[PDB]
Amino acid sequence: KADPSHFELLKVLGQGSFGKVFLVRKVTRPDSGHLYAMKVLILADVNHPFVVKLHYAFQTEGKLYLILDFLRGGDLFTRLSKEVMFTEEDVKFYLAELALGLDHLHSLGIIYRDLKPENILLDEEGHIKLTDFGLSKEGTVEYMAPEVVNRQGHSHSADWWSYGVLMFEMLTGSLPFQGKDRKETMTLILKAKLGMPQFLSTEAQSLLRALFKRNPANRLGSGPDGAEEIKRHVFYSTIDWNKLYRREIKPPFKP
Ligand SMILES: Nc1ncnc2c1ncn2[C@@H]1O[C@H](COP(=O)(O)OP(=O)(O)CP(=O)(O)O)[C@@H](O)[C@H]1O
Ligand SMILES: [Mg+2]
Repeated sequence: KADPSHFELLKVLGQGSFGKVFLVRKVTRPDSGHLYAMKVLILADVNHPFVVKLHYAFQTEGKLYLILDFLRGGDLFTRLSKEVMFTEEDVKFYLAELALGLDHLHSLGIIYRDLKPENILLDEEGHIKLTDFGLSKEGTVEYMAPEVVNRQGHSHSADWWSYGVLMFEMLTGSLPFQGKDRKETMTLILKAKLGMPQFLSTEAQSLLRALFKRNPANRLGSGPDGAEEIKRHVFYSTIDWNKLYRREIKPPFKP
């Protein structure tokens, strides 16, 4: 049965505001030799095509180990940093898959508080995998929804706002609301004052305005059909969700 000695450390992939992550290799059968991402430290075991998979979970005194998929494709922030902005084609694909994974987490009563390009990883194929979720009861200020800035609540709706921020950042290379310091940024989010860059298609602009509604109740995704509201938006017209789910759609970018 399970034990940290069953995994040899290869490299310290990194560390966040909630632990450290290592690239490990299991030395015990039946998956001996297999590479995994080990995190050392709230529902953590989710099964979905676009949500990172938890393979093992054990507690070594003082800390809890989490063995997850090792995603080789890096993160969206890193790729954004290099490309400075994605084409709408690429954005539509990444956001479509994120929509499915996000809606699924929601069904499980999970709020994706830390939604941002940094937490969206790509596998060797190019399909995304959401990571660092699991919070049911609760960061990067630029991605905070207005009801969250004003501590007026934090529901599934807040995730759709953040989803809109991610779309804007991937399409323009810039954040929609940002000031000189955290305080100015929070104040800018509250006004929900937004200039639409002119190179954005009318479909993209429409989806963005629907997502950036100050009131969580009028924001796209706030029922009745919930997530279906967004999946049925004209921006995703050319998207076949069935095949997307089956990872049938060929990703724009490959690593
Ligand atoms: N399953 C996985 N496969 C490959 N890399 C992973 C991974 N889980 C995390 N990482 C990577 O590990 C390093 C740090 O992850 P980490 O979760 O601590 O911070 P982050 O950059 O993702 C900020 P945050 O703390 O907000 O999540 C990052 O380079 C991240 O891309
Ligand atoms: Mg992460």
